[PDB]
Amino acid sequence: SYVETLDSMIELFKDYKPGSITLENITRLCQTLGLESFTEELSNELSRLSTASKIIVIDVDYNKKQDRIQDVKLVLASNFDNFDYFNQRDGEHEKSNILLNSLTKYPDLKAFHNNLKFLYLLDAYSHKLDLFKYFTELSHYIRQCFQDNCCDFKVRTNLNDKFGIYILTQGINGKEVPLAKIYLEENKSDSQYRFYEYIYSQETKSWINESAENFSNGISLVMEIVANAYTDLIWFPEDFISPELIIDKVTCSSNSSSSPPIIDLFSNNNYNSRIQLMNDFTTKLINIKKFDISNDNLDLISEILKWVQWSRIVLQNVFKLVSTPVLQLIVSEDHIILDTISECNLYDDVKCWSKFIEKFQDIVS
Amino acid sequence: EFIPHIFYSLHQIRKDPNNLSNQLETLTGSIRHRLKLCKSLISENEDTKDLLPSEWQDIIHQREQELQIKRDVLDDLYRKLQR
Amino acid sequence: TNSEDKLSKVQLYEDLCRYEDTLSKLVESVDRFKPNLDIAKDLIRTDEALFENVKLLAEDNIYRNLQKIDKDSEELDSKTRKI
Repeated sequence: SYVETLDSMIELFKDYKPGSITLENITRLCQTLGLESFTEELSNELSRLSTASKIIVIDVDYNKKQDRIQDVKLVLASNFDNFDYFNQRDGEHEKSNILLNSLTKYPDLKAFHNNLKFLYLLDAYSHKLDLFKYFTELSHYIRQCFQDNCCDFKVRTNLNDKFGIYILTQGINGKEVPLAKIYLEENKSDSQYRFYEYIYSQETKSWINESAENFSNGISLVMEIVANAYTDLIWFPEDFISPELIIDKVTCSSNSSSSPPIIDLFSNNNYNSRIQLMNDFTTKLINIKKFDISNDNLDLISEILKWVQWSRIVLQNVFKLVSTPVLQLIVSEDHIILDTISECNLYDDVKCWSKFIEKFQDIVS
Repeated sequence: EFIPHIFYSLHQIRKDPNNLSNQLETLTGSIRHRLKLCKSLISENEDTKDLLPSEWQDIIHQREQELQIKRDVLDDLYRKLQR
Repeated sequence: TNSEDKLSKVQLYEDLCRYEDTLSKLVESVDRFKPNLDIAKDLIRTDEALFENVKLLAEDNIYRNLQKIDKDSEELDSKTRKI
């Protein structure tokens, strides 16, 4: 418990004071991650800091006259050279480099440290599973899985100068809104946890493990829900997903009485006087931020995202409209019924959900 | 100068706690040295400690009122003496 | 005697005071080889407050300009006095 507490304190200090962007602080940060580092003088005006590990080599070009980083290059020693370290922006011909941006657009090393920790994770845990190859290809397999399953989700890599596979929905204004981020994290619970390569087969329309011999140990594929943030939190039925797949449960620590705002809305008589609210939930609502979607759990991505989208479009809007100061409104886990007037369920199309909310708003206004 | 040195020593504390106790003790002694000289330098100079908010506005008001009364009396003198 | 009272009136004096107190707590913690996070975070936020007050002191020059215009005031008064 001393080592775990010390590591937690070290993580807290690293996050609380990331340091200023200087060549010395970048070198110290790389050395703190166990990266080999050397400095070369390319010219009287230019110095390169080169940092290396098992697979990754990072060259950082520093302009001595301007006191500024000029360029950053990632090179892999893998047979896979096609690792995307650029931001995916639609319509810019200049692929903006994530590592360079993390050192030029931010006031501190926090953005660079997080991106370097991610590259170091892939480096440490890549062998015959190549995680640089697999993580690149996974973004294509997820995009295909959504096309085959008729899911209206867009897949982008590398959003806002951060490594990750981002899942976007169309918002009310046609603006793309991130729903979730998929990335690899170290499995703190089980160092013997086998992480396999799963490919989405176009032929079977399923995830398949082609090579059960290709695994890495002590890594998990994590799906993080991107909250736009208590009303913007996503709540799940306690039995919606197996508790073994829940990495981060937001425990409302026992000294602030924040029920789900949903459950406080079954307890507090401050309703729209036109609606009698009926709760038909059989399970408790829990706030989940992170899911383990490793191995056979890749099928759950579409189910989790449909719930997140339904919860945002239907549940959160119903709650907002009921909470603003007699028809019966029945709210259950997968269906909502407004007397004999309108209903919608979790398995209906987004167009049915929008029509339900429009009709509900017209009645409640 | 003690400010940048305090910053830097602070950062190699927060970056490398895994250094042996010798480095931690020596570096903490160095920070104690820098803040000791800090408090001394604060101590000998009264002006900095004074530096270390409506009074300025009051001084500005008194300056402008004395300026305008001087202008008025000088205008009166100019008007009277021209005869 | 009123000098120290004036010095204690300005916030940055209290700022250096509790910054010293926070480092005292930190050094006591490292002496017990039991580094407490709250002390370090208090130290860093107090240092930040010090540094913002360091900027806030700089925009000093207004008092100096008031001082020169005050000298102008009394020299004009002395000139008109001998007149």
